[PDB]
Parts: sequence; structure tokens; C-alpha cells
Amino acid sequence: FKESPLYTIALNGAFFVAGVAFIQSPLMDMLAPQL
Amino acid sequence: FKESPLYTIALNGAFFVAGVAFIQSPLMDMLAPQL
Amino acid sequence: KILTLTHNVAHYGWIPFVLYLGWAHTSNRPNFLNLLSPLPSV
Amino acid sequence: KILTLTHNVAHYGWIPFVLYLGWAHTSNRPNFLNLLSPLPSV
Amino acid sequence: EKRAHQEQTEKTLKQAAYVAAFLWVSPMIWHLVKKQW
Amino acid sequence: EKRAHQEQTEKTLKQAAYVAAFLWVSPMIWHLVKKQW
Amino acid sequence: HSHRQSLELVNPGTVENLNKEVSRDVFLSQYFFTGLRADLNKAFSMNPAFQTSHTFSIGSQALPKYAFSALFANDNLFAQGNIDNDLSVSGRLNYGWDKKNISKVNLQISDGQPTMCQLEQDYQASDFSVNVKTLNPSFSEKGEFTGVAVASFLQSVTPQLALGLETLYSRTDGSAPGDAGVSYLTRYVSKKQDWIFSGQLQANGALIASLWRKVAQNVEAGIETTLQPTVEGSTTIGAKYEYRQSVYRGTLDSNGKVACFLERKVLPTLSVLFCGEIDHFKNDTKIGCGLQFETAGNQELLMLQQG
Amino acid sequence: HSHRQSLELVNPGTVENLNKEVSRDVFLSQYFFTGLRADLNKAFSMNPAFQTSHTFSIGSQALPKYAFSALFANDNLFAQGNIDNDLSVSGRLNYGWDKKNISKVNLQISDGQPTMCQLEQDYQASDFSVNVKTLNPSFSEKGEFTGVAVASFLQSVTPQLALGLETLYSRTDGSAPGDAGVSYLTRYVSKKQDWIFSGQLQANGALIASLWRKVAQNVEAGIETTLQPTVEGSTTIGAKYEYRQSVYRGTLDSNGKVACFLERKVLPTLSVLFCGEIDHFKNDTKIGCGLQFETAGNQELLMLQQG
Amino acid sequence: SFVRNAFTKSGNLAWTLTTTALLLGVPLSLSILAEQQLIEMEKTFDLQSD
Amino acid sequence: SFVRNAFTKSGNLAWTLTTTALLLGVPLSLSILAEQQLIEMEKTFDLQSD
Repeated sequence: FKESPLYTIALNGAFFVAGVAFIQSPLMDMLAPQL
Repeated sequence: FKESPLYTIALNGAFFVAGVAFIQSPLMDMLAPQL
Repeated sequence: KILTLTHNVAHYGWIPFVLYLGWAHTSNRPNFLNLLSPLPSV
Repeated sequence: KILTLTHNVAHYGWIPFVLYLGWAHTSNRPNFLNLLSPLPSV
Repeated sequence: EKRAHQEQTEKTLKQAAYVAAFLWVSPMIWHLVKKQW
Repeated sequence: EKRAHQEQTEKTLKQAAYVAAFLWVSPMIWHLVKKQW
Repeated sequence: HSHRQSLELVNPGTVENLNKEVSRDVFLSQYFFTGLRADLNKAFSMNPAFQTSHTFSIGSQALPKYAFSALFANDNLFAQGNIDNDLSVSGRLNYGWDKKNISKVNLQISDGQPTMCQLEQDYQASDFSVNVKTLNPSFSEKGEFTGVAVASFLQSVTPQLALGLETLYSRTDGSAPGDAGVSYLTRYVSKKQDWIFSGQLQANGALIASLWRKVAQNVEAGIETTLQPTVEGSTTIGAKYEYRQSVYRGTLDSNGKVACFLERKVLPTLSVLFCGEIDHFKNDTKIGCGLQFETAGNQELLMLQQG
Repeated sequence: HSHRQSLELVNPGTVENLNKEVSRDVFLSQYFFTGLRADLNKAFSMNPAFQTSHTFSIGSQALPKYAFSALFANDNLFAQGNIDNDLSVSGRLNYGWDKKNISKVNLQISDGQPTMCQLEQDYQASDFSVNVKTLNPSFSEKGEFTGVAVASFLQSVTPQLALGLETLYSRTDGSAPGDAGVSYLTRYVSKKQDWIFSGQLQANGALIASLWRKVAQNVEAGIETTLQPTVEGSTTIGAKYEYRQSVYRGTLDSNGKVACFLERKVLPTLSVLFCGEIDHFKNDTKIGCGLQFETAGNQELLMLQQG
Repeated sequence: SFVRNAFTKSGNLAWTLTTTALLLGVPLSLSILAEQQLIEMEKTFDLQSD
Repeated sequence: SFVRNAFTKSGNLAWTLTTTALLLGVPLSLSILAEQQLIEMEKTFDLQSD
């Protein structure tokens, strides 16, 4: 239990890493329409 | 120079009767598209 | 608390009576999840 | 005082010189009304 | 004081009833007027 | 008082110029690193 | 009784349908809104009319965040139930003893305010139609009425003109004697049904005069004027452009405001819609867009919807 | 200077175009607006670019009521003048001495506020980019500068990565000694140009990191990182669906807001555009609509526009 | 002077009338265009059927 | 009790996600169906010409 600027910065970094992992993964590639 | 409630009611009625004449006139039918 | 028991019936129980009314007259009669589902997945 | 003399005239007249440049380059060179008119009535 | 208001309401209602009777009677009256003209 | 801040800003700007020189040099040292590879 | 039949009159519509064309059909006050709105109505059957609706809306004070509704309508009985977030139960029942005599009652639970309900017994004759409506009656300990009463009569004197009247008695508490509200009605119909006129004088001193027209099979317009010492009046011209694919409605107001609403059907089930009113006496706008999904309940109607 | 060419360094993009496709092509912030807007632009010449524009807007803070703009662009020079209701005059002139060296001036008169004007001089090299911007230049009676100056550098360290800096100097009055700001800039590009990263570090301590991937010729997606004791940060993600007939843009935000912006090109001459957003953490919305007529000036260009 | 007052009046009335006209007409333009497009494609379908 | 809290939370999140989904999808759906219809009409004209 922190509730801190470090807490929110870590959350933001987690969002960044999740997004970059998702984009580099084939997940949006299969989400990307064939047409 | 009156600028009265009678003035505003008279202008409202004049606008109404002008609209009635306009809607009765075949000029509106001309405004109505042939298709 | 029968008096307020009848009170709760008016709120929660009005629509399902209509729902039960329609579901009775439905030729399909699907299940409650399909009735409440806005999806056409049938 | 010259910059003050520039202040009023240049503010209004900047666009007129811009359109005077364009009107010269126009192959048609239409009238001022056609320049100011957004209508394509040409 | 309020008695006058109550009597005014009563006479308004009676006027409404008379108007209803008159409007129901009206169509034959207008038909006979048209027959006259 | 403000003089110290002024020469602090001067130090910052000269450091920026030095970093600019270093980054201009950087392609050649990267080429040397690739040669080492 | 015989020459009465020889007059050969017709049954006029109800007072609520006196201004149907100009007020509801032509104009947009019933249909206009503001902000985003999503609607999910779907029918499980047709011959027994039965469907449920979901309503999503944001940005308009009048419309709730989400509301759910359902309705049923057989040959002689109509039913409709509606629920809202905060659990405001809404329900209306319409039953017809005969095609002319219909009994109907409206219910609306507020859940925090005294619930209001209206009851209407509607009967129509060959040449006149009668309605009686009330809003929250109550019987005092003396056996005397306490509430709001609504009742109107309307008779077609000639096959082209009808005259009507309404009586409204409101007894709020019984301490103060109740007041009476009498209004006068006037409706005229073109011999060829090309144009319809309607004019009324309310008990509150308000006179509403409305003229409707049918320019052709696809084009129609109408004009109305209201008024209310303190006397204020307004005038609005407008026209509805109906088409097989899209429906347009336009509006010009004497009060210096303009508005337009456009229902555009794109798919047999998808129907995008736009509306926006723009005032000029204070230079502000209100904009709302939306859509409606309509889907069937069974495979048969699903196929029928596509064709 | 021989191995300098032998290392075959490429030309880096300009600093203002560092995150150009992310902040502009991917996202919608500069494109997004609120309320009703109309764009009426017409063009007269193409080989020397020459076109004017009428813009009508309402219900938006940034967009004025009505503004007129005219732009001219020959082979090497670009000119653009803009006039607004309340007689606001702004203009931009581009005069390139060469392809690599360009001179730029921005003028903007508020007529009631001090006239703000910035001077931009940039030169582009085969392996590095440089530019200088000054804002409202003024020399004190002692010969000392007073105003705001902006200069930036960017060098291709390798054909895949480009790192550079920006230096800013701001002397408001001369009584207070001017302050200097140095910010780090970094850019990387995929070897196959599929994905591009862009990260910077402001002198103010704020960190802006942006990234993008060209998923396909008809889809893009980008993610940015922005943050700023008092430390605050934001996270927005989004994608663009560009197509021949229309283009869509919409984003997701860490602040609980969603965005939509679709322009609908119904005609070769007419393009309707629609935008809207939700603020879930505030339960409020913003909606706007728009349309664009682009019309040629002469018959030949009108024919070319029509086909 | 009076010239500036008249110019401001003319500009204001032109702006409001133009806005009202465009917002009345553009929905009409698109709706009628779509309807007549349906009409012409239906006519072409009739011609190709016959 | 906790049941009411869970129900209210679930309903709120469901409504939020539903409105986000519809707003993000409907413009996309209409645009892609319109372009697919255009592809259909152009390919029909291509096959008719060929």
C-alpha cells in the first residue's frame, strides 16, 4: 500500500510496456484485417 | 412609435398571415421539387 | 412484513410479468439469458 | 512615426497585396467581385 | 368570500353544460340553414 | 547574486555546445566500434 | 335519429390527435434531443405485437443514462412497461372493450416522489369521440372529490369542420375550492384532404392556431402560432421531407432559433440519425446524434427483415 | 571529410517533424474540435499553388466565428495570409534560398495585444538538421538582446538513429538575466521502416516518448508517453483507419477519455466530417460536426476535379 | 461613422443567413442526392432486367 | 449488501464499456461497409465490361 507518485509512475510504465508488447506481438497483426 | 405588447402581437400576427399567404401561393409549389 | 412484501412486488415484478407474458406467447421460448440478452445470437 | 504610419495601413493592406499577387498570376484575371465571391459562378 | 367563488365555478360548469347541449343541437340547425340557402 | 545564476546558464550553454561537438564526432567513433566488432 | 344518419357525418379524431400532423408528425419537438443516444429495440413476434427496447443516452437532461422498456399489443389490449436507472418504474396499459370504446391507464413510479398515475376511458361514436382522464384522484372524508380531472367532447358539425371543448377540474387538497378549466376547439379539413387547419382557445388565455398542408405524396409542411397583463406569442414554420431511405424535418422559429433533424436509414436494421438546433438571439447551439438497432427475436422474422 | 561521405549517413527529419506522424498523422488533437464548423475553400491555380478558404464555426473556443485565408505557393516560395472577424491578421511566408536552406517568417497581429511575430531560419544537410527561431526580437539600448530565441540541432549518428538537441534563450525584459533551456532529442527508425520510435527530454524536466508502427498500408497505430515536487503524467494510445473513400481516427487515454473523428467524403467535391469524445472520469461529452466544399476556380480545373 | 455601422450590420446578417441556409440545405443536399442515386440505380436495374 | 455493490459496479462498468465499444465501432462499421459496397459496385462494373 503506497498511493504515491512512484506508484502512479510505475502504473504508467506498466501501461507503456504492455502496449509495446501488444503491438510487437502478432495480436494486432491478426486483429489487422486481411483487407 | 409604440414599441408595445400590441406592437409585438401585431408583428406576430402579420408574420403568421404572411406565412399563410406564402403556403397558399403556388410559389411554394414551385419551391416544392417536381420529384 | 407482508405489507412491504407486496410493495417490492410492484417494482421488481411488473416487467417480468410482461416478460413472462411475451415468453409464453413466443413460438421459440428461449432461456432467460437469451431473453435478457440484446444480442441476436439466438 | 514611420512605423506608426506602417501600423494602420499594413494591417489592412497585407491581404490586398497577397490577392494582388494572385490576381496577376491568374490566367483569367476575373473582376474583384469574382475574387471576393466564394461562389463558383466564374 | 369563498361562497362567491364556489358559485362562480357552479355557473361556469352550468355554462359548459349549456354549451354542450347547444353544440349537440347545432348540426341540424346548420343543415336547415343550408336548406334555407 | 544573479551573476552566479548568469554564469550557471553560461556553463549550461557551453556544456550544450560541447555535447553538440561530441555528437558530431559520434558517427566516426561508432564506425570505429563497428570496426572493432 | 333517421335524418341524423342522413346527414352522413364522420367520426373525428381525438383531441390529442387534433394537432397530430403539425405538432408531432411534421415538427420535431417530440423527436428532438441533445447529445449522444443509442437505442436497442427488438421484436420477438409481430402478430402478437411484442418487443423490448434498450436506450443509451448521454448529454440530455431529459433522457436518463440508461433505460429499459418493453411493450405488448394484442388485437384489443396494448401494454407497455419501462424501467430506468434509479429504478423509476414506468408502465401503461391500453385495453379496448370495443374498437370505439377503449380503457387505458398510465403508471409511473418515481421512487422518492408521490407516484402519479392517469386513467383514460375513451369512447367514440359515429360522429363524435369522448375522452375522460384523471390524474391522482383522492376521496376526502366527506366523500368529496380531490384531484385533477380531464374530459373533452368533440363533434363534427360538417364533414369538413369539427368543434370541441374540454372541461378540467382540479381539486388539489379540498381546503380551497377546485377550479375549472374550459377550452374551445376548432378543426377544419380540406374537401380533398390537401390541407388541415386546427385552432384552439385554452382556459389559460392561450390560443394555439395551426395550419397543415400536404403539398404532394412526399412533401408536406405546416404553420402554427401560440400566445399567452402578460402576453407572449411565438410562431414556427417547418416542413418534413419524407423518403423511403431518409427522413428530414426542418424548422424556422419566430424567436430567432433554427433546427434540423435527419433520420438516415443505412441498413434495414441500422438507422443513423442527426439533429441540431441553433439559436441566434444568444449565439449558441445544441447538437445530438444517434442510431437504432432493430433485430428480430426468431429466425423467421430475422429472415423476413432482410426479405 | 572523405570517410564522412564513406559512412553514407542519411538526412534526418526536422525537429518539428520528429513525432510528426504520431502527433499529427496518427492522433487527432490538432484535427479534433467541438461544435458545428464549415470549411469553404476554393482553388484557382495549381502549378503555382493559389487557393482561398472560408471557415464558419460555432460552439468552439479555439475556432473563431468566421475567418478568411488565402495561400500562395510557387516552386520555391510559399505565402499565406489569414484574416479573422475582429480583424485578426496572421501570415506565414516561406522563401527558400535553396532546397536545403529556407527562410521563414510568421506574422500575427491581435490589434489590442502586442503583435507576436517569430522568425525561422533553417538549413538541412545530408546528415544533420539545424534551425533557429526567434520570437519578438528586440535589442536594448546597451546593445543586448531582449526576447525569446529557439535553436535546435539533429544529427544522424547512424542511418537508423538520430539524436539531437534544442537550445532556447529567453530574456523577457533585460532586467532579469535570460534563462537557457537545453532539451535532448532522440529518434530511431526500423531498418525496414516499419516502426519508428521517438523520445525526448525537455529542459523543464518533462519527458515525451512516442512510438509508431506502420502495420499496413491502410492502418497505423501509435503510443506516446508524456509526463512532468509536482510530477504528472499521461498516456494516450490510438489508431488511424485511412482509406480511399474516408479516414477514421480514434484514441484511448489513460485519463479515461475516448475519441472519435471520421471525415466522410461523400462526393469528390464534398467531404463531411464528424467528431466526438467522452470523458468517463467526468461523465461528460464533446461533439462536433463539419463539412468541406472544395471547388476549382476555372472550368479546366473544375473538369480535372470531376475527372 | 454610419458606413462602419452599415458594414457591420451587413456582415452580421450575411453570416447568420449563410449559416442558417447551409445548415438547412446540406442535409437536404445529401438526402436528396442519396434518394436520387437510389432512383437512378433502380432505373438502371429495370433497364438491365428489360 | 455486498451483492448490491457488486451489481452496481458491474452495471456501471458494463454501460461504460458498451458505450465506448459502440462509439469506437459504429463509424468504423459504416465506413468499412460503405467502402465494401463501393468495391462491390466497381467489381460488378468490371465484370460487366469484361
